[PDB]
Amino acid sequence: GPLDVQVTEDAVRRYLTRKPMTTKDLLKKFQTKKTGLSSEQTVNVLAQILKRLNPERKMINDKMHFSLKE
Amino acid sequence: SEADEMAKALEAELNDLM
Ligand SMILES: [Zn+2]
Repeated sequence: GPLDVQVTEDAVRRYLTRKPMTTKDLLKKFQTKKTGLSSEQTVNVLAQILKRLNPERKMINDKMHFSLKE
Repeated sequence: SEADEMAKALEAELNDLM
């Protein structure tokens, strides 16, 4: 299937638009086993993305979740 | 877990780390 799992702002935005997610929830969507990225590279690019998006922060189950869900 | 470590590292990174 031309044109897989890559850490992009587009992907993060789509996940956060669907539902609030913690940092751990998001990291689970971009597993190193699929990207081949080291844990450090993964944390670094996700940080840049989350910084730019600056998602709303909601407390759910006593835990801060990022959210672009209105 | 490793996910837990990465999450702390990400959250700490958001505090303007590396
Ligand atoms: Zn809102």
